Amino acid sequence: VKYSTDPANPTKSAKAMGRDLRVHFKNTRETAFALRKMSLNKAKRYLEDVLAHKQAIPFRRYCRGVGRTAQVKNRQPNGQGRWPAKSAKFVLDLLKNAESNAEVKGLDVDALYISHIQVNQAQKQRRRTYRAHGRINPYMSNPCHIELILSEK
RNA sequence: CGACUCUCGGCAACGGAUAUCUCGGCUCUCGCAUCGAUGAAGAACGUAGCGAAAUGCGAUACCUGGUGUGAAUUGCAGAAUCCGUGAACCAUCGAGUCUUUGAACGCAAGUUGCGCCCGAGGGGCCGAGGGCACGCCUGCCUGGGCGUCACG
Ligand SMILES: [K+]
Ligand SMILES: [K+]
Ligand SMILES: [K+]
Ligand SMILES: [K+]
Ligand SMILES: [Mg+2]
Ligand SMILES: [Mg+2]
Ligand SMILES: [Mg+2]
Ligand SMILES: [Mg+2]
Ligand SMILES: [Mg+2]
Repeated sequence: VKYSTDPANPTKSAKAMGRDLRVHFKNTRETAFALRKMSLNKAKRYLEDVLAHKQAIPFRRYCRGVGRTAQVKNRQPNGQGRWPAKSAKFVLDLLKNAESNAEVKGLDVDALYISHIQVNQAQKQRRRTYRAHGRINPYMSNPCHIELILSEK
């Protein structure tokens, strides 16, 4: 499989991938943006804190109508942030896959950082909703593809 | 320096255009003349070692028989067959079978409902199997009426 980015150090890097994951694309894009050059161990602790409501995820685009918390005040002075648990758990699973792929290669888990993370839109799935005056409207999910490369340096 | 918005490029997405095809369609021309009470067209239900549909067939049920060809069928498995009266999800057709219906015909019908007759075969009982609609034609049998007569 070809990712959108080459490792540039293919021997010293590990990758993980997920297609058509049933999690909101807009929520996962912000989660992926919050850990762009993060070290692997700090990324895991950050995502567990998000799961535990101790650290918020900053919502910069796709942010209209998002509350303000003060847990996100650093690196987002307006309080716009949230705690997307499903999008955090899905990324955590990918981080554990790439981590074990690195262990097979023998790269040390320490000094590993996310050199590439990407969320792309999957094909949408169809459901239905009913409206007043006998009308039917779409009721759609927005799944995503997630790509992840860990690198030593 | 960063976020946001806009923009340019590279890669990845989304989507199914374009290109090349085509056991289909459309148009034209030719030949032939063959449905049914000997039950048609249509409808239903069944039928395979594994099938729902389509295709095929009818309790002989993806087939029996004859002829032809001549070694397959296959998705899986088991059987049969090979210098042979002999394989085939083969071709073809003269021999057969052909459930419930339907013009549909004992009477009906949102009913597998309600009758009558004959009868192999084992007085009566049990029978397998089969009959019993309407209109009409020729002939036939049994009849009706002083309608027209004849003789008693
Ligand atoms: K709000
Ligand atoms: K672009
Ligand atoms: K085309
Ligand atoms: K009745
Ligand atoms: Mg509101
Ligand atoms: Mg409603
Ligand atoms: Mg209504
Ligand atoms: Mg067939
Ligand atoms: Mg009838």
